[PDB]
Order: sequence, then structure tokens, then C-alpha cells
Amino acid sequence: YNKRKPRKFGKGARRCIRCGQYGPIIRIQGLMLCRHCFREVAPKLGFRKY
Amino acid sequence: MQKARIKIASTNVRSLDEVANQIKQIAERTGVRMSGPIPLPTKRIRITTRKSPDGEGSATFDRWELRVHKRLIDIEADERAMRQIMRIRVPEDVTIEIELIS
Amino acid sequence: ATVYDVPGDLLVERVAQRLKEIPEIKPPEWAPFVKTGRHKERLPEQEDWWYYRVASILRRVYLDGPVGIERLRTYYGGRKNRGHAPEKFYKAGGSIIRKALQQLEAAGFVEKVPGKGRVITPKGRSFLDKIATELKKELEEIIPELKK
Amino acid sequence: GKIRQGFIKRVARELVNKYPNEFTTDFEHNKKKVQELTNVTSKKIRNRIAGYVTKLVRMKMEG
Amino acid sequence: AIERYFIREAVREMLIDEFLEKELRRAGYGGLDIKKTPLGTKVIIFAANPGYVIGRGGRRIRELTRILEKQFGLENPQIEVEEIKNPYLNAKVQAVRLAQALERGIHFRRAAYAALRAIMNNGARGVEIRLSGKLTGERAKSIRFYQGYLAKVGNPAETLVSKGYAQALLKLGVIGVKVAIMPPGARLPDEIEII
RNA sequence: UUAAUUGGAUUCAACGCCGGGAACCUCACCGGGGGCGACGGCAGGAUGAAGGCCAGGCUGAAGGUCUUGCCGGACGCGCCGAGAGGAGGUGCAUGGCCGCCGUCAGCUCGUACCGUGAGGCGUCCACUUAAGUGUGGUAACGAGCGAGACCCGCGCCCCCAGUUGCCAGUCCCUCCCGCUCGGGAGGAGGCACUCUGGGGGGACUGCCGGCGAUAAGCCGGAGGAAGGGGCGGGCGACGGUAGGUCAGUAUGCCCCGAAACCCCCGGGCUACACGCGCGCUACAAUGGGCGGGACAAUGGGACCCGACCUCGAAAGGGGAAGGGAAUCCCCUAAACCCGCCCUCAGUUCGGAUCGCGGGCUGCAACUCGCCCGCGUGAAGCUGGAAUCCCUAGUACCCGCGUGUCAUCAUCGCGC
Repeated sequence: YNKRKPRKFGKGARRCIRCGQYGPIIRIQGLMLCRHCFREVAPKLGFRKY
Repeated sequence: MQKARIKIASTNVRSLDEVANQIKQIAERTGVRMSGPIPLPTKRIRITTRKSPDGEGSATFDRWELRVHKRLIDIEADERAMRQIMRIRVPEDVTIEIELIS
Repeated sequence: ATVYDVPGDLLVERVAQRLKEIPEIKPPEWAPFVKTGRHKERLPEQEDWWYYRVASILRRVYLDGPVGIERLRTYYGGRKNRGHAPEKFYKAGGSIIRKALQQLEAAGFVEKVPGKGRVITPKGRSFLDKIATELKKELEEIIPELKK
Repeated sequence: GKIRQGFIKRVARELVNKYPNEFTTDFEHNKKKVQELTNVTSKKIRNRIAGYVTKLVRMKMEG
Repeated sequence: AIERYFIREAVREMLIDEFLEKELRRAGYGGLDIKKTPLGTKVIIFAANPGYVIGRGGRRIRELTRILEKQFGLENPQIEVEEIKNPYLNAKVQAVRLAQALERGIHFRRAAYAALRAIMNNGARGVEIRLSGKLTGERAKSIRFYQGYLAKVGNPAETLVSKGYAQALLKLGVIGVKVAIMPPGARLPDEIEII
């Protein structure tokens, strides 16, 4: 009864792996991170501003 | 006749050129016809994100780009030549895929 | 001379008037009541519009070689207004072009390469380039520069 | 926004003081000499130094 | 897919980076590096006190060797621990060191000045230390101590200046410190030498 | 207004903002049921469970609970400490982040000098720059950040190498046609142009003349593919706004602890006499309809791109090649012109608005998806004071694609 139902679709299925929010999860080739968390890991991922 | 198609891919251009030079030197020192490194279309992964951490503020956005570059090396089949591409010192970021074509 | 040396409009008109005679090509009983495309707003006006479709579709098989139904739908698609929402590009109907292709395939002008498309038989090429060189003769007389 | 930057106006004076005879009024010549004499990697600043030393050498003989 | 694999391996490496930063706050965790061979993932880690990472009898590292093979799904993490050559040349290491210093009841002006003098003593060139938070009252304040050359704008600063952000916990609150270190080895593009 | 339209935010700098994702989830809102409580102290203990388990009934639901009767073998919870958690709260209690004064043109340091001092110059003045950009005088001289420099991409040329590209030339082979001139297409084989990308050059107030102190730098000129911050950006320092963000991350403080905990579901977050903002379209003869044709491009694709065979109007179904990226697909762009039809009308504009019947998705969309076709056709037929912004591949205007993502955006992004 204390289990969360199994969802493959919708926001409740997708969660950011770092922060844990249920909101903005960019999935370009499988990142699983929130949109703002993406900035605190930008330069470790190899990304560079141009 | 048989050819080996070697696809090298990396982010830093210098590592890719290093491995290309090593492959070219090895192919010429082994005396094997090699089709020179053909620089394939670099893939440009572009991501846009709003810089505002909240719903307050002017709408400012930032675009970040990965330029992942790739090269193609078509060499002729030679076992003595194929024994000297597994011993090459490969930088970590460089990925090499070596297939065979009739 | 070939279709490539002549305008598309005049050549499709010639193929349409010529193929109107052939009995294997005919508009089905549901053709006069169903518009040529989803995106279309009104019904077709002229009653020859079926044969024109055939006159065009075979020309497509003359140019692209293997052709299927979905790509034909995308090509014949067009812009439809969505009321308060903006105009959008939509695909056309599929059954009409599918029936036209089947009628031409029974006509021997086109054939099916399964897993690659519908291609054009040598006889279809002969008929199309015959009409095209007919038109090229006529337009050479009208326009001498086409001799070049 | 023409103005030649300060550190260019500083570099060129020393460059032409040490090797005055080396430079002439030709822009490509003085540019190659700047390239071989200095360690600039930016083509643009190389050519800017070349332009300023071109003008400087031009003024050397006017008075 | 190449695009589905480069990003996946990078994000896993950086999740490990964050996880070890969390686990190695006391060890002066300075840097990480990953190599892949068929034997497995050679995990190189540079820390300011390798003995602290080893701990006693290699008990601690062994435990870490467990987490990596269960938490992150890696194939034979082979962990090797080393020392940073000049910890005063790394922004992150000195940032964490100053955070630990201020967490030890050490006065902000004194500790910041001492760290700045030490880093200047190690052969660095440019030092910047911004301290933010409640420092001399209930209100919050920010104060910056800098020494030497440091151009903060341009591509060179992105490439030559090491940045490090640390946060220091205290009963009154959490104090931010930003440490920017410019080594002497780098060269600004406006530096042309005659011969 | 409602039980609910959760909440944050207030003019510039909120108001297609958080929302780059309300059918359940999102949730932090309303109703209902159900169940958690770490570990110490005391008590029980095991003589059997704390968990499920029917026959059935009170529960929308389930050993939830209830009469019921068992296990599975073994620690469960009652109170004080006090937990785990909290989108429970306090953003003049913070860190960071974002916003604007603002990529602005400024802000600083050593000594010396003036001043009893709060403090002054340097940092001032003339010319000039996008820029504390540089130059002549100056009680000052040196020096740092900022802007510049720097980095990214773009067009002119060339080397290196090509399973991108072709009646470039094209013996040989294949197909069709012709006026026999040749036309077009493939293989053979080649690497020719762009192309993809490893480098370098060119291009730089370079020169003519004038202006300007002859300086800085400016104007006009020519030559050059491109010229006097080459084009657009990344890079916005010192403080201020006690701006917003503890409803995300770290977190000051306080508060609940069968709750201020958690789980499940019905609804709400979409509710309207309404005010305001922003995008989309409708306010035709440029026009609506049939048919032909010149056309890209950013990127993406594995339960996916899905070509393609076949059936069904159709949304789609059965099969199905190729594809994890210059190899296959998304693939069509759209704008445009013409062969033709309609004849200045709230209509052949325009579809809202209803009801019908089909399609996709998902446990399910009436609150709460769209599309496919059918009778139906609103208002709108050029809109006051006043009113915001762009200035050359630019305004205007026209579309493609994709992020998030089954669907939802008329949105944002970027082509």
C-alpha cells in the first residue's frame, strides 16, 4: 500500500537524478537531469559556451 | 581484395589528429595502401536553456554546443597491419571502430 | 527527346487527354464524391481531375523510379487553414492515389518492386517520351531555340 | 573604433627601435617580419602590428 | 549510438564526481579521472590526504570500491589515490580548505588573509576570495580580497583561471566562498615578448 | 463564485512568467478511506506475530476493518526522550542563481602632493574613440579590474584526403525515343564543382588627397570578393534594487510527529456579469477552388524514423526493407507563376458555436486531448484619444523542424 504506482508516461514517471524535482527533465540522448541542475554540471560534461 | 574501415571519433581535435597520424605512420611503415583520413560531418549537439532559475526576470537563454568530430580511414587488408592498431596508445576521449568490408 | 526537355504543364495535359481514351483508367464510383485531399476545402470542379492525377502520378514514376503511397501523399499535400489557429501543411488522400497506381499497374505502365516502391516499365517510358518528343516537335516549331 | 590599442603602440616602438632597417613601407613584408620576430598567435593582432609599423615606417622618412 | 554513449559515460563520471565530493569532504578531494580498458574502469583520484582516503588498513577505499560497483553500475572500478602537486594552485582545494578553516571558528579576515598569503607563497599569480553571508551581524554581506593580476572577462579567464565554490556551515547560517586562482604559467593574449 | 479554482510573483524589471507540460501523476488545493512512528528508558515477552487469509457484510477499493479460523515461524508495539519526513512556514535570517541601473563607461591600488577634516588630484582640461580609446597642457608618477584584447561561427582563395556529389569528359554494357541532329536515364570507371573537414593566406587607415598640431584619429577616393571598432555573439567589473527564488538543490531559525507524516482514489488547479497583457486567426477579388511545375534547411529516429507492398475515404490496420547518423527514414518545405472556374457578396470569405459517425494514445479524456467527414454558420466587412518596437539579409512577410513530448503549445526555441 506504501508503493507508488508504475508509470512509464507523464511527468510523474520522469524525475531528475540529481535534484529530484518532477519538472524539467531534458532527455537529449539520455541525460535525466533538471534544466537548472544542468548549469551546475555544464563544464564537467564537456560543454563549452560559444 | 578486402578493406578495413576505421571510424575514429572524439571531441578534442588534437587527439583525433594524433591517432590519425599514428595510423598513417603505421600504415606507411607497414607499406600498406591506406585511404587517407576523411573528415566526416562533425555532429553539433545544441542545447538551449533559460538562465532564470525562477519565473521572475527577463527571459534570458543560453545555448551550449558540443562539436563531436569523426574521421574515416579505409585501409587495405593486412594482418601485420591489423596487429598494430590494437597496440596504439589511444587517448580516453577517442573512440575507434574497426570494421571489415569485402 | 524526353519529358525533361518539355514543360510539365503541357506534358501532363497531353498525357491526360491521351489516357482519357484508355479503358483501364477510370474514376471509381466514389471518386466524384470524395475530394482529392484532406487539406482541400471544396470539392474538385472539373470532372477530368481523376485522369490528371493519373497523368501526373505516372510522370512521378518516370522521374523518381520507385514510388510509394505515403510520399505521394506528402507531395500532393497542401496548406489548409485551421480557423483561429494558423494554416498548417497536411497530407492528401491515400486511397485515390492508391487506386490510380493500381489502375496503372493493371495498365502495364507501372510495376511494383516489393520493399522498394513502384517503378516505371519500359513501355511506360516509351509512351511518356513519345508524348514528350511530340510536344518538343511542336514547341520547336513554336520556339526554334528548342532545336538546341 | 579605429584607435590602435595601447600595447600595440608600445610593442611597435620597441620593434622598430631594435630593427629599424628591417622594416619598410610594404605591409605584407613588415607583417611577415612581425610574424617571425614576435610570438603573436592571433593573425589579427599580427596584422594590426603590421599596419601600425607600416604607418610608423612611413613617418620615419617624412620628418 | 555515439551521441547516446558519450553523454551517458560523461554523466556517470560526473555523478561519481559529485558522490565522491560528498564522501570526501574531509579528504580534500581534488580531482577525478576515468580510463576504460577491458580489465575495467581505472578510476584515478587526486586527494590532498591520500592516507585519509585509505584510512586504516585500506578499509575505507574497499568500502568505496563497493559503492561504485553497486550504485553506478561500473565494471571493475580500480581505484588509485594520489596527491595534488600544488594544492595552492587548485581553486577547489583551497576553497574547501578555507571553508573548513571558517568552520573551525577561525576569523574570516585572518583566515582569508592567511590562505591568500600561503597561495601567493606557493608560486601562484592571481588570487581572488569572495566571502558572502552573515559575517558581522544578522544582515548578510559580501567582501572580496584580491591580490595580483586577474582579468575576470574573456575566453582566457574561462580557460586559464581555476574557479572553486565552497559553502561553510555554522549555527548562524551557510557562508559562501568563491576562490579564483590564476597560476603564473598561463599567458594573457596581450603579452608579446621581444627577442 | 465554488469545497477547489493550490501557490510564488506587481509598473518599467509579473501577466504563452515558474508552467521547457493540471485527464490519475504533476499537487504544494477540496472530500473520503487506509497505514506508517528510527533508536534508548520502562512494560509485555515465546503460552506463539507484528503479516496476510477466506465464507461473507461496513468500505468507490484492501485482512482496511468486521463474526469467522488458520498459520509462517518468531519480537511487536503503549508512553518519556526523540525520531525519518515535510512544495509546513519565516528570501530585510543566508549561500548560489536570475533580473535592471548595463556588455553600461566606470570603478580601484603604492608612493608623492594639498587639506586642522569630512576628504581633493591620479580620475583634470582641448581633440577623438563604442569603450578611463589614444594624444598636447596639468601636482603628480606608476599600476589593477571593467571595455578592449581574447574565444566561437559566417562569406574570397588554396593544400591534404573522400564509399558526399554526376550523360563534368565518359571507350565498353543496358533502356527508351527521335528530326537521326541527337535527348534523357543507369551500370562500367573516374575523381572533376559545391560539399564534409585537418591548415594557411588574403585583409591591414594598405595607399592617394584632404581634414585634423604634421599626433591621435577623421572624411572622400581608388584598388581589392570582402575594408577606417569586417559581420553577430560568449565574455557585463564596483555597488545598488533589503527585487525573486528557503515550492530544488547547501542552509540560519521555528513548527507538526500517526500529525503540519505518508499512501489510495472522486473533484480542482480548465471553474465566469467581468477588467487587463501577450500570441493565433477572421474581417477577400491580392481573393476561394482544380491541375502542373523552381525549390531548401536546423536537427532528430530503436517499443523509434519508419521507406515500401496491400486493405480501408480517412485518422489507420496486416506484412515489410534499411537505418544507433554525409549510407535508411522523418522528406513534404513554404513563399511563387500559370491552363481554367467563380464574379464584390457577412457570401462560394471565415470557421467559432452544436449533434452525428469513425481514428490514435493511454487504466481511463464529459470537468479532461486532438484529428477525420457530414446539415450548420457567430462576430468580424478596416477600428477614437492614445499607443509599443526594427532600421540591410535587416524591417516587412512566409513557412519547415525540433526541444519538453502518446496527446496537449495558437507557445518557447532555432532553421
